[PDB]
Parts: sequence; structure tokens; C-alpha cells
Amino acid sequence: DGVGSSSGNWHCDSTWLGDRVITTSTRTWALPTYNNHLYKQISNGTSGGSTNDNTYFGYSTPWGYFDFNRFHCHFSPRDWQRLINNNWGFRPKRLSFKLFNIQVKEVTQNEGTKTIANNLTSTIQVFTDSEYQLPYVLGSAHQGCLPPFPADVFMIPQYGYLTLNNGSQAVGRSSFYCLEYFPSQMLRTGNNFEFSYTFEDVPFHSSYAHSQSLDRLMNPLIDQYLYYLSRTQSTGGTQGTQQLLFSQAGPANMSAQAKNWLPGPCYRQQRVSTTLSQNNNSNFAWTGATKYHLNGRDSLVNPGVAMATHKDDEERFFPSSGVLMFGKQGAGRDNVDYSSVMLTSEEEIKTTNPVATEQYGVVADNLQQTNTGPIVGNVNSQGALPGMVWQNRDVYLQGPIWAKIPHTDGNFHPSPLMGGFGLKHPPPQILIKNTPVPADPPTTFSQAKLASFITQYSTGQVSVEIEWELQKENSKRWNPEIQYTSNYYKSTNVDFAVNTEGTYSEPRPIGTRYLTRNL
Amino acid sequence: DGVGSSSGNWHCDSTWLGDRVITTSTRTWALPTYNNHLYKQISNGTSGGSTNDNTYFGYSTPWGYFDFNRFHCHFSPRDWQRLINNNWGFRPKRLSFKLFNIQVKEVTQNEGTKTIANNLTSTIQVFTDSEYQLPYVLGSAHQGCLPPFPADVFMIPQYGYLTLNNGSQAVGRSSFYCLEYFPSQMLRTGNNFEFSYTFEDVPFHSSYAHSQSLDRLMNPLIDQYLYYLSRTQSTGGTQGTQQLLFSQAGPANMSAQAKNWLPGPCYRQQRVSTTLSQNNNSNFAWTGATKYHLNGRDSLVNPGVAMATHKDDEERFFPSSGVLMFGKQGAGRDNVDYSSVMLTSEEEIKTTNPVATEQYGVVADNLQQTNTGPIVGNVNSQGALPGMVWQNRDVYLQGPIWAKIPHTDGNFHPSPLMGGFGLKHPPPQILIKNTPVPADPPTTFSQAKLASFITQYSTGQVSVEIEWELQKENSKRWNPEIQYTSNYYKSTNVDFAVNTEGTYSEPRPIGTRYLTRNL
Repeated sequence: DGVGSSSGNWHCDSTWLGDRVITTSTRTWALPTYNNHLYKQISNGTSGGSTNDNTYFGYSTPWGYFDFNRFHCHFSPRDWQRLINNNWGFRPKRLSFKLFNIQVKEVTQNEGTKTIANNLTSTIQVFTDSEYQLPYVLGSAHQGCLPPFPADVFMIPQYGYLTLNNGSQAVGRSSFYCLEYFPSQMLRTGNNFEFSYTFEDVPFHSSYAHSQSLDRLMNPLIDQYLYYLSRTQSTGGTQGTQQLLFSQAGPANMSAQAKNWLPGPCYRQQRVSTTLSQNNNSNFAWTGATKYHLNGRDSLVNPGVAMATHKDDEERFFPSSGVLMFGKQGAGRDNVDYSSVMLTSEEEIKTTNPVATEQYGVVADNLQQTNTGPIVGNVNSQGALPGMVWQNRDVYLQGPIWAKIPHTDGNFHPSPLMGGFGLKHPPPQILIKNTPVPADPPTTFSQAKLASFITQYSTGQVSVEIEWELQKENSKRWNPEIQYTSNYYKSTNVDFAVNTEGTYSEPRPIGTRYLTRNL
Repeated sequence: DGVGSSSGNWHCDSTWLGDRVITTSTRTWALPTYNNHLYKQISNGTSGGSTNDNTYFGYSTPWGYFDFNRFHCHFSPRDWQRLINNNWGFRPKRLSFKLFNIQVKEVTQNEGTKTIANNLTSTIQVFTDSEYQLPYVLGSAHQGCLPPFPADVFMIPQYGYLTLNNGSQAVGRSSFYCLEYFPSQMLRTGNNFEFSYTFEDVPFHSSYAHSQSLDRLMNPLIDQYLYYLSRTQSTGGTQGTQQLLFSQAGPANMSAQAKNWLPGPCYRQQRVSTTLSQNNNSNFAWTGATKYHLNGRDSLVNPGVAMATHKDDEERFFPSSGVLMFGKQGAGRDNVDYSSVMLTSEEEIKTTNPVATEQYGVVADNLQQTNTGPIVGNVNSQGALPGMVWQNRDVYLQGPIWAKIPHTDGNFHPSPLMGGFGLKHPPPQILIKNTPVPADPPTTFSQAKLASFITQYSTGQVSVEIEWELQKENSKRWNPEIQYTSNYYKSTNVDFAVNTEGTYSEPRPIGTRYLTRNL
């Protein structure tokens, strides 16, 4: 462990061993100094135009943290293709992390002349919340993950959290955390850091589509031995009389056959078309949105319960807030045009989950009588029922991977709504910070704390390795399958490559449900 | 492994052990930073004046690579003489490579004042494509090899490759490679790198000339017991009549004797003389050139199939594109005069291979009859025939060494047309790159990737060692032999030495076929 020797090699690879696949990636990071080594109370109440729905209260810390909760951080596009085109399901098993080749540099800004030199004696601090004692900030689709293209250098995000509030004020249950209160490890140039982690058991992800629909499971050649009320009036003429009349459903009345199962739950959203002329001429992006009310404040249901994006022949429609929406390369931050974002589509689950923009069904509304015609009413939101079967939301190459299940008393099907694996003990957070170095102190003692430090930052490499378990397909389907492939026609650039400027780009989102399977 | 200790010694030598000879050379290299650590799409279509024949599409990488595919990189001129004057053939056996004494320096450009300092903590990355997964760019006679004179310092070339295209656009089969996706090794000052390699079996190079011609293998004293049609008319007067007349060829008609073998294949090229007045007054360097048509675009046949440069007493002639052409020291790049280049000559293979500027022969053209005189026609291109025997193109002290055989289904005599050894698993490519070091990042998080780095470069030593196998001659020739020797008459400078300026120079090309041998 000397200054003149490296502390690790560049491991970036992926191997396939059958039911196993082991990904490995390495990147170069840079860590600035946040908040001038200060903790700061941050808050925003209903002051100004800030509505009650957007109030908060929390703290910003001088620490940074690593993030790789994104699939494209570990799979090349070719590897994603290899995976999704040949396997029915998969799940992670283990993980390894490593930091090495640390180098700290200080910057002297003198009369515009900016100079950078090495500071061989400075340190950084690193520790992992292996006991889940800090607010778990990962799993919220924040930026700052590892770049997709390994040749990119990225900046480490700053750590901050929120707690309970009342407007812009705190309450008696508000918590304050000081990260320095944790046992941490200090590294100089020549030290390295690493640790390992094991995933808890979790069901495989359903990387397939169903080749049958829920309402078409019967034999199309034979009838049932059951009966159903086929008619409640006399089949005669204009003098119809009350009668109770039954028949056996069969091939010509499959809509009436008795069934054993039932579609999954729903929470109706607002439908909107990509043909601007087909929409209402008014701004109802927030007014007509599907929200939920909690503690007096309202919140948008995004993306909400996994439901079918649209029924057949209606690809121009999509739920207002029921679809993951990625932005194209170099897209602006606020209020961009539709042409710069890429909409996903969960159409593949039409077989079991209801369409997100229609009612679950229709149910009896009153007690019919001789003088009262029967009335029926729409169901726009339906909780779980015994016999319901549904599918989860699909994952994507540039989507999240896992999320932490909130530690509460009860829950129901703890799969993350944004898609991925829900865990009780997710991979622990990894935090990092530059150790402060004070400038020259005064010559006489003073009680006041130091406030002048040397401006500096640091950089180094980081590597992650994940082992995945595979579930190979075992189909007996005769005809060929649908596979994700790239276009065969000539184009100016190559998909998933660099421009003439070296700017990486992803042309479209990529799901994982291509293979098929019976219900 | 400390900063204050060297990591290797200067090994530059050559030893002879009988059938073995072991060369060893060491040089000093310098590696800049290419493309500002960016991959860039490069292409050129039929736009502008660029003809369809010169379109391409590919990528330029921020990596450099080592090259020693040149004979003068391992043999001194004296050693080349020692080798070619005493052995019939040779071939390589093993190879060893080594990097050491690395030192990285960063340059600060401030107000014209350029300062250079050491950066003890920076690294470089090095790896070898030992599985031939990257486009093999070596074996194309590119510049950037090790300098001939060991006292020179050289610059490492930049790596780039090409793929399929349509004009200036890519197609569905175009491939894009990211070199960072390979497992690589990182070295600081004090680390070293090395590896070994073994050559596959390969026939010896024919370092000799034939003392007999193919058409003069018979005994000059005895006749044959065979016959040949000697005459088809009556030997009488002006009243010649049809007759079938035969005789035995012997010493006086060796051109008519029956033979067992046949000259090698040919592909006729255009002849041109060094006496400017003897050539046609028109520009036909491209129009009259020998080309070949592939995928709609035409390409020049250079240097083409190994054929004799010229027949006896015609040394002023040479094929337009059938001869390796080296440039003298300090020669310009584009459109220099003939007086500044050095033409080789494959005259030594006149015994078996056809002259490159004449027809292979002449063959029957129609069915002769009493009323139809026989017609015969030239053959200007001839494929392989059973019984053909030919020789390969000669190698040179400043020529290439090996080339990689393209991985296809079929081939035919896979010897590189430019001369040398054809291999299925050539020595692997060695790639190198400066690890990027970002400047001070901003104080608040930002999604955009880093784009400001510290300007730096690196340098060090490199050594190569190759073991060769020899094939000693076993002649019984009585009279003395032809040997390559230097001129005995006084001159201003010494061949293969430095000027008064220390500029090394090579006065002429040097083949390897001096000794003789029977057919």
C-alpha cells in the first residue's frame, strides 16, 4: 500500500454460465465539497405560491452517496437483448462493491489563475448504513446513477432527507441525524474499500407475455353442463310475459360461460390521445388527474397500479399518469414537447389486467321489481377480491431495479409500483465525504468554530459486480417467436452508439416481455 | 515497488545459438491524450468529390496501440546481413513483451507560460485482445511502428476502425465497440506490465533463389522416348499436302520437350519504364491500372499476386502497381518525384513465376478445319491449375512481418500478398490509454457528464523479445556465392548511420534471397 502503486484494476465485463450471469462495471467519479462542510435546515411552506400540497421540511448534508438502482448500469444493450430473448424470468443473488485509486486534489484560486495540485495527506470518509438506520433515499428514481456508457465520468449527488412537518415548521416527532455519529473508515491515497452483500429471496420477474386471455380459457368445441338465466321474458310477440328461462353456454356464447377466475384490481385514470385535435381544449393536466388524499394534502397517482395501457387498435391513447415516461437525450428539464420524450406501453398485460382508462365492470344498483326496471352502475375503482389474478408492471433497461419496502405492520403484494423487486433489506446505502481541512488558524485562541477551509475535491474509480439467477424457457410452441431485434435498414447513426461528438444516446425504451407462455 | 526505484533495465541485444537467434530491442515512447477521452463517429460518403470507391464509416477511439510489425524493429543491418548471407529459411517461435518505468506528467498552460510537473497518482490502462474480439487493425502497413534506430523517441498512434456502410450511412449490421468494456490493468508509477505469446506453426520463409529455371530441368545430352507433332504439312515444295508428322525432342528443341510442371498463376498488370520518354504521354495511373470490383466499388490491386518484376535486360521496366515502394528519408507524403522513393525488385523468381507485365501464354481459340485456319488467343489472367508451382513475394528489412488471416470458410494459399507470415492467431493487439482526470467539479449537483479534465500525458520504456528458428543451408555448389555486401569505395556518409544532424537513414531496400538452391 504505497503512493506509487495502483490499488485495483479495471473490471468491466459480463459472463454467462447457464442459469447464472455475472455483470461487472467500472466508472470514474468526482466528488466536490458540499455545503462547505455544513448541515443546513431546508424547508418550504405554503408561503408564496407554494400550495399546501408541496410543503416540506428537512436537512441537507455535506455528504455524497453512490447509486446504481438502474438496469443500464450493469447491462450493455447487447446483453439486455441476450437476456430478454432467451429467458422467462430472472432475479439478483449477490453483490460486491469496491473503491480504489483515490486521489485528492486541492485548487488554489488566485487572481483568476486557477491551479490544481495533489494533497497526498488528505483523506475521505466512507461507510455503509448496513443496519438501515438512516432515511433510505434510494428507490425514488433520482438522477445521479452510474452513466450507461462506461467511458463517461460522472458527479456524485448530494445527500439530503425530509421528516414530518406542519407547513414550514417541524413538530415534536421530527428527527435530526448527524452522519458523523457513525463509525466510518478513512482512506488516503493507497487505501481501498470494499464489501459484499447477499440478496434476500424474492420471486423471479415475469419476463414473458401470456398467449391466452383470461376470458378465453374454455374448450371451444364442447359445451358446459352448467346453466345460466338466458332470458326473463316470453319468446312470443308483443304480449311478452314473465318467465325464467335457462340454457347452456357453449362455443357461440363464450361471454356467458361460467368462469373460475377474475381480472385484477383497477384505479381508473384519465385517457388522453396523441392526436392533439382529439383532446378537450382546456388545461386539465392537474385538475382532471387521478390523485389521492393523505394528511390533508393531495398527491398525484404516478404511475399507479399496473393496468393495461390501451385496448386493441387504440395505440394513440394512454393514461394521463399511468405510464413511465423517459426523456430523449439532451431533453430539457421543464415543460418539453411530446416529441422529446419516450412513452412506454404495458399493452402486453391486456390478458389479465384491466385497461387503465375504462371501468372495471358494472354491478347491480337496486332491487328490480314488476314496477321498477333494474339499474346498473359503473365501477371505477375495485379493491382485491378472492379469485383475482393480475400481472406486475414491466421493467426496462433504463428503469429502476429495486425499492425498499416500508417497515410497517401491514401491506399487500409489496411489489414496487414503479416496477422492480421489493426488499425488506435492500443493498445498504453507501455514503462518502471529503474530510475537511482548515486553513491556517489565528495566532491567539478563539472559541468560535473554524470557518475557513482549503478548497479541494477528490476522484477515483468504483466497481460493482452482481450475480443473477436465470429461469430458462421450456416452451413447446411450434411457430416462431417474437424477438427484439434492431432495424435492418440504413440510417445516419447507429442505435446505442456515439455521435460525431461522442455523445451516447438511447433511441427508445426496451421492456422485457417478448417470449410467450400459457396462462 | 516504490516511486524511488526503477522497474526494469535496458535490454537491447541479439544472440546466436546455432539454429536459434534471439532479438531484443527497447525504445522510449510518449502517449498523448486523444479525442479528449471521447469516442467519435467518423465517416465520409460520396459527398464532395469523394468518389464512391473511397467512402467509409467508422469510429475513432481515445486509445493508443503498440506496433512492431516491421523487420527493422528487431534486426540491426549487420544482423540482417548475418542472417540473409548464411541461412536458407527462418520463422518466428516465441515472443515476450514488457512495459516499465511509467511516468505521468501534467501540463499547465497559463498565459503562455507552459509548465510541466509530475502527477504521481495518475494511472494508465493496458490490456491485450488475447481473444481477437476487436477489429484487427495491424497488418496494413501503417506508420507508427518502433523506430529503427534505438536512440529515437516515438509517438504512439491512435486506434480507430471501420465497419460496413452504405455511402456515408451505417446499416443494421454495423457494429460499435467500447474498449472500456474489457477487463484492463491499471498502473501507477512503480508498476510494470508484461506477457508472453507463442507462435503457431508456419512454414519457413524461402530465403533463397533457384539456380535452375522451370523449363530447363531436362538432361541436355539425351533425348526423350516420347514424340510430338512436329509438322502438319508435306516437306516437299509449293505443293504441300496434309500429313501427320512426329519426332523426338532433344537438346536442340528443349522448348518442345514434354514437361511435368507448370508456371504459377498470374494477373497481368500494366508495364511502365523509368525512361520518361519511353512512356505514353497521358495520365493513366488510375485509368489503366489493374483493379478489382467488389460490392459496386473498385479497388486497386496493390501489390497483387507475386510475379516477376521484369525479364532479362529490362531492368528499366516495372509493373504499375506490382512492386513494394519505399520512400527515402525525409520524403514528402503526397506526389513526390521518383528520385525520392526506392523500388524493390522480385526479379529473382523469374524461374517459376510469370513476368507481371506479359501474358501467361496462349491457347486454342476455335476448331481448325481444311477451310478454317487455327486461331490462338492470349491469356492475361490464369487461376490455379493442377501442377502449377510458384514462389511467394520476398520480405525486406523495412517491410511487414506477419498478417492475420481473415476468419472465413475458404481461402487459397493464405500467404499475405504484401509478404510475410499468415497467421490465424497473430500476436494480440496491445492497447493503452491515459486514465482521465477531471478538473474541479461544480459545487452543486448536475446531471451532465464531466467535460473539463486536466491536460496530461505519459511516457516510458517498452521492450520486445522474439526467438527465431533457422534453417541452415547445405549446398554442394563449387563456385563462390553471391552475398550482400556494402560498397568498398569512399563516400561522404556511411550507409545506415547518422548524418551530421543525427538523422538516421536507410539508403536502399534489402531483400533476403541471395543464396541459391536447385529446384
